[PDB]
Amino acid sequence: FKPRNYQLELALPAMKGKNTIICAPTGCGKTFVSLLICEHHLKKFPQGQKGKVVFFANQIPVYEQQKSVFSKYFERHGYRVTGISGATAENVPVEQIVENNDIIILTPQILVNNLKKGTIPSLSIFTLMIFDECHNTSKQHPYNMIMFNYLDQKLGGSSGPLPQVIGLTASVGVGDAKNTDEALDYICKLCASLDASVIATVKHNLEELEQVVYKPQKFFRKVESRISDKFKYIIAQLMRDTESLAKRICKDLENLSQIQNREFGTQKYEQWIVTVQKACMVFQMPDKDEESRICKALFLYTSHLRKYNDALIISEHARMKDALDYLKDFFSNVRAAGFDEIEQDLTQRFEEKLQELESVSRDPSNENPKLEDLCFILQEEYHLNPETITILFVKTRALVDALKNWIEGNPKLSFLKPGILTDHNILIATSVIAQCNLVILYEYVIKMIQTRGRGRARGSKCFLLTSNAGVIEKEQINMYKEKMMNDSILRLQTWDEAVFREKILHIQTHEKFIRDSQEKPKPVPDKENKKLLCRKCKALACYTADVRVIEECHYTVLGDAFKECFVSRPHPKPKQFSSFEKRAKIFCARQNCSHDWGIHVKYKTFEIPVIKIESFVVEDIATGVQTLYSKWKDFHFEKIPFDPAEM
Amino acid sequence: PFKPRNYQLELALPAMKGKNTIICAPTGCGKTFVSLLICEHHLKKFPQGQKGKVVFFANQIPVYEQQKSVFSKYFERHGYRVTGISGATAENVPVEQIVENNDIIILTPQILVNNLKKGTIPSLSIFTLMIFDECHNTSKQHPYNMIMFNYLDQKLGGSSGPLPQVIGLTASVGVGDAKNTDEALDYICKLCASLDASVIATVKHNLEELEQVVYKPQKFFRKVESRISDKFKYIIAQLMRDTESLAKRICKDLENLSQIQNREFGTQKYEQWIVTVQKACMVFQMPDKDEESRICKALFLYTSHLRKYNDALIISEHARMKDALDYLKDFFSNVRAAGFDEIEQDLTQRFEEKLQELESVSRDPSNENPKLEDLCFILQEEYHLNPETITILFVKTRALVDALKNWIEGNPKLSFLKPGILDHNILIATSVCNLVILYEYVRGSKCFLLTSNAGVIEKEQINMYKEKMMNDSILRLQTWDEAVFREKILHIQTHEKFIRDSQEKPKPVPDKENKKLLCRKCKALACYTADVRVIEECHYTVLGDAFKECFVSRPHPKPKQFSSFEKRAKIFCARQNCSHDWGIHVKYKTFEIPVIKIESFVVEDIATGVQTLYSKWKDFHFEKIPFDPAE
Amino acid sequence: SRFAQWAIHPTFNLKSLSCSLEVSKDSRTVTVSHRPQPYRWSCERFSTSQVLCSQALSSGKHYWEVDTRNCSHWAVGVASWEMSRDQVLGRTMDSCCVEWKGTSQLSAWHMKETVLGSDRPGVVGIWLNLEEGKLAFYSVDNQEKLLYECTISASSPLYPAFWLYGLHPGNYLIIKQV
Amino acid sequence: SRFAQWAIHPTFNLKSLSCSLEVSKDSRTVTVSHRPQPYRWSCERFSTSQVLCSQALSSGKHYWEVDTRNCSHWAVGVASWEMSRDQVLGRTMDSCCVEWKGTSQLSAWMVKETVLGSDRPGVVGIWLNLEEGKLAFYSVDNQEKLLYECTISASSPLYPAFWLYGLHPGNYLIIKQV
RNA sequence: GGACGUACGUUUCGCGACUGUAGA
RNA sequence: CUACAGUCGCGAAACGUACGUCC
Ligand SMILES: [Zn+2]
Ligand SMILES: [Zn+2]
Repeated sequence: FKPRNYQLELALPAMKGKNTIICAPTGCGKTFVSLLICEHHLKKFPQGQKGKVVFFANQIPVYEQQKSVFSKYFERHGYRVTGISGATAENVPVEQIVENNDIIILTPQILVNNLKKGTIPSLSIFTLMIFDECHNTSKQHPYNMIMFNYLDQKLGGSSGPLPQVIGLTASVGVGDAKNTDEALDYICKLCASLDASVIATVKHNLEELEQVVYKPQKFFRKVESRISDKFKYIIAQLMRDTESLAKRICKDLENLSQIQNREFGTQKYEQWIVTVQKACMVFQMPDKDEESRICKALFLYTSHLRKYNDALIISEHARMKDALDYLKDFFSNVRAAGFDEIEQDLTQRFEEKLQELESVSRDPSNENPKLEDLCFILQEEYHLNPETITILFVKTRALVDALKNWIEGNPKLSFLKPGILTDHNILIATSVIAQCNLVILYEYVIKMIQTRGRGRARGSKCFLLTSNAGVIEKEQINMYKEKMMNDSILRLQTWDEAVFREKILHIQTHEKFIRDSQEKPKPVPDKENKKLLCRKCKALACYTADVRVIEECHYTVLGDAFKECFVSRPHPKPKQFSSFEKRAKIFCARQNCSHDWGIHVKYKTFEIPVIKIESFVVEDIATGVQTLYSKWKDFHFEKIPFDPAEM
Repeated sequence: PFKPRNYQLELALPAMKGKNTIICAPTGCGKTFVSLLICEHHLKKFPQGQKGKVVFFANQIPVYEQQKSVFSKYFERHGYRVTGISGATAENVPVEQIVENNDIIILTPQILVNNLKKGTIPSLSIFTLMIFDECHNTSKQHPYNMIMFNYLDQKLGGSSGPLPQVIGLTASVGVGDAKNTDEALDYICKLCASLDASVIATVKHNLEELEQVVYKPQKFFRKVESRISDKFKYIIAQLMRDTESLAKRICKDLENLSQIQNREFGTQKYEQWIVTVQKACMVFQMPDKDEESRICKALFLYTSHLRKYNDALIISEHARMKDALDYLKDFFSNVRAAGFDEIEQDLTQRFEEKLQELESVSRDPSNENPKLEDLCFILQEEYHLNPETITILFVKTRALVDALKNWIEGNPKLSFLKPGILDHNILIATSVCNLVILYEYVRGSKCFLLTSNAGVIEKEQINMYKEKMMNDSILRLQTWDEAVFREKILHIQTHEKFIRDSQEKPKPVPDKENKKLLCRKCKALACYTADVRVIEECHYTVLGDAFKECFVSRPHPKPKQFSSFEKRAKIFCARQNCSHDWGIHVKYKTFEIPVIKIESFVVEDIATGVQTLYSKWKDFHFEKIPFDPAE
Repeated sequence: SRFAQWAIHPTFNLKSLSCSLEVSKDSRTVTVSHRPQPYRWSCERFSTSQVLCSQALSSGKHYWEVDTRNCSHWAVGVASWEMSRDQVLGRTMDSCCVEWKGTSQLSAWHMKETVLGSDRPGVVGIWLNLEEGKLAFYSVDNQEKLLYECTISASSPLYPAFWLYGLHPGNYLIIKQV
Repeated sequence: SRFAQWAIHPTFNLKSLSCSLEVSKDSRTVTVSHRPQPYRWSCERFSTSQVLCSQALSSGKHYWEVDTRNCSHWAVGVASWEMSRDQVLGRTMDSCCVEWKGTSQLSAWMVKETVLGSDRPGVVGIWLNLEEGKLAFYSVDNQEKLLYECTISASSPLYPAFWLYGLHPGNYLIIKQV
């Protein structure tokens, strides 16, 4: 509640009316500094000038926490705090909410949306912009879009009442740099894109820094992998079988993708499979129905080989039971939707091998040595002190539930209890609170931001498990990279304000020049009506003469027979994004197709099928060439904006 | 001569058995003594009726001459017919006589590739011992690998008679392109398979006896940061912004022409961008032909001046500023004496506006490159200890060697040095003694390494780690069994024979058409493809008389001669301000014809009208008509 | 070697040791691994940082001394053959032992944490008497101070199980003279 | 502290040391850095690895003592303020010194190169008697072995001036009490 | 649906400089 | 002059995968 020099020396240069990239590690202290500079800006106001500041936060929980704290404090001092979330984007006139408040906490995506609209034409309507976590102002961010507007309004030669752009972040980040010279160029570029004449950093309160920082130590763990693998042999036999039997209509598949000799159970094998998938997508037999039948059968073939590769990798990382259950769940999934003779042969073949899988996967000698030594070092930890709640970080969300079930039913380590949040002894989250001193990253190569309150550290362990030298090399380099980014800020601290001013004047003039050169408009749209076909059916479903565009991001189909050429099935997680409410997903309606075409939205009163280009092949009508645009932004055609007046 | 020690027998011994080694002897003429021992022991052991035949490949002409001299001077006593062949010998006493009439041949390997290509020598069965020097260069398409392609294609498959014992003679087997130890083992297996080799014997026992020959100097890294008062870069950025604005005003489509997103002044990326812009604006098609003259000439001139400014910036970031200023001033005197032009007068005026303030900025002790001050600190402080040391300072380009020699000759503090480029104190040499100072390059001697761009330090420390990886993988491979190792390299050789023996169809299709070539910056219509001639598959010339007006020459003061011609003078474009470097003027053997090269030209198609930018006549297709002397 | 010497020098069993250990042919000296050797999967592998002897005990007469230096954290105590594999020593009702803890305390786990001061022995001599249940740890040079006595009325032999912090490569334990 | 004790211990002039040496905040101990540290460049910098003191000398009485331990190759002597700044110490007519050269000699420079024997001092003691124009390097414990004698009757200050080999991070010299 | 950011890995493509070779 | 050759340095495009985040 009371500010120290640990937090007042931060506001000491900021109170002059300048812009800074102050980096504090505390969360409550960062919020205290933002409240401090907001209070200093509000209290300095003469009559004629009142508060019109804006506070940018990125994610929704930080936004709601800041709305709670800023409406809690600045209610007594005669100021009106309002905020904008997803649920506030509709049914209100936005400009009155800009004007009739002082401390608006809106998320930057909706400000970029309203810069597209026309509301707030110049940013003089605000006098302050307070950015949170401004190290994400790297390139093409909405933060960087706002800074593009402010920089071309200040530097452009149309100089008027420009606002201040004081920013705040937690740690600068190295980004895409390997060398300390590029670390300096990165940090100075981050000052340049934010109009930062100064970097404020803690120098005289290093003791108050060292009390609350929570900096624990490295704990890499080093392990050799298995020799006696049977599931790899049986699944390799099934993959030999399925790939060999698949080739009866397609011989040139090895000639059709340029990938070299693939290995069973690697990432490059999945690259091989998806490349031969995109290869066999483009077969163009003039039958157009045997084309459909043949392409559907080989679609079944390559999808099954892909899922078998996923089972291989899951066994390579996690327990054999996890791969077994995942393939069983996949066959239960394919058991629900449709059935074909290719599929019936593959299901009866899987049921043939399934009993041997369930036999050999239940041998306790087939435990993974990575898992064995992981259990070993964990029982070492629980022999050191049995009162440590453990939290883990794995590479992927798939091995989260795998290690949940590794806990669920473990007699050797029965003092762990599941707590998934992606009164809990164990929790596994995948990617980035600090009151439990145990984090275990298993097969995983800015570090983890585990500091929110004004707590303490008192020790921790951070167990990382290694099975290849890649994490060893890259993470020892990365510990040296933490050392040289500390060296990077210690090199930046040895300058003058004027030479930094002309340096950022060079860089800002350069970036203004390049941004003003890069002004390519949209190219000539294709007015040629092309057709679309399903990827797994090769069924003509729609054209480009019946596809609308809502807000230059979304693409709908006006076909009403197209409305009965899919099937609608309600969403497992219905929600909104800026115009809508999701109601359902839609699958392709054929004999046994069940391809995921898109999403079904509720806009005002309709139920509109927003489709995706990812489940589509774009075919010519004049010649008939079936090309494959993967993102909607690269399918250049005559885009027709949306018409609600029709229906 | 010298004397045989113990390790120089230990290295030689695995080849004395009669198996194809790869010797990993370190430098210090131990390898050229070991080759002597192995050649002596091999030739001395044959029975009567037959006799041996050695061939020692060397790669560089001085290394060839040195090994020819020592293999004559060591085996003249025994009565061995030493010889040698290179590119410098004359066409007489042919190779069929020489390899039949000698005992120890020293080739440079392109000669044997030539003879095996044109079928004059049958195959390698006439030889009995091929000694490859610097065998760790056996790679993608190197001449050692071409001879190895022929030797493996004889061995595998249609098995012929006796084949020669390959012996390598590297000094480090080069684990490059590898990251982890398995890939380093893959590299040494790939190389040792590609030489038909089985034993990679190094010294193991008398290692302490070795180190009186080789010596590893201890290193120091001295990273120094850049400048801050970069007024030179500011003024040059001003000039570049101005001329780039002029070029953008006369083009209005410039940022469509290359996909390079972010281009700053004074790197290598800007030079890639300006080259791509030049190659885009050199091809144009718009049916206003005298508009094309102004457009192409203006774009070539602006791009050429921008490229010169970019090179001036690159030179100024690694030397003193006065070197870049002298470079620009020599360039501007070379462009002002060339022609008269509105654009050239505009650029000369815009430079010589800023000229006097630029040279006032350059002639300054404060605006000094701190890298050169750190070098002067090192050279001062080291030579104050041992004033007899000599220094082999390495630099990157050539212009930096000339600039640093000018800098050492022109300094107050550095009076006691006597430089010499490549009796002398230091040697300012790029890519050939107690001080081996590296200037940004990737008893009791030291090896410093100055840099500004961090990452040079990282590449040198990664290279030291790679040497340790090389030693570890050599030691791991030295413990295998020979039979499984022979089978492993037999599978690698078979896989490589299958890959190489499968994709050799770059079949050309002759575009039997007629095209007209244009000048590269003025777009004058030069000649026709129907009137060019291929003389001896090397040179190309225009047998026309209407062409004889379209170029005006310039007399080259000394004459010259080829192997079969006599070059007289250069020739140039006869237009108003083009003066382009087309080619040279030569005589065949009787009369005079102009000979041109495809680098400074475009190929304008007659029918379609499109123009393309070629660089090799091997790349460009047409009716290559052999020249007839009767015309 | 001046009071009552009663037992023989113990010797580690070659089938109830850990997965990690590479105990020498001298068979009174164990040294830890730098990466463990994966052995054959059996139900008699203890799967801990443990190793057991094979000397079946006697009527009442036992005393043995082992070198406990050059180890960060060790654990010496007695255990029966039919003890559960996944359970570590110090977690059962069949154990009396000595524990030089991680927090610089000489504790023990017995039937319960019996903490002493911060005394670290270098060599420990365990004295076992099965006639009346008298047990003594005559460790080193502290006027043969046992400092605690435990009483075990068991029905099985009580083989010394040797535990150590199994994550320090280079650690070694020795059995030496009584 | 047994012969005629006359003079004071000096302090390095921080306007005159070059960019490499980084004399600590106690300000009587000269030490080399790991990498240079860019300070405000003046004309009075050295661009060498040298250092000057601050105190102008006297009529007939000066002496100080310097510890030449912890150094590869060092040189200690005197110099006048009007010294050519880019020039090495001891190679003008403005200086006498003693230098520990590359071939391990106690050489001394009145520019005149005289090699001495292979005795490496730990401690160097400079005695000045400008009343008679005398300068002598009694090292330590040698029953006052003079190790050189040079004559300079200058009209300038003769500050204690030091050179040390500035490429060995960890090289440092100490002034200590008489 | 789409936007953005980060990381891993693969397959090519041109550019500039340095070094050397054979034919003519 | 043709013409291969090996190394270095900086790049640009077409990708798959993994995580998160918002609108
Ligand atoms: Zn369909
Ligand atoms: Zn021309």
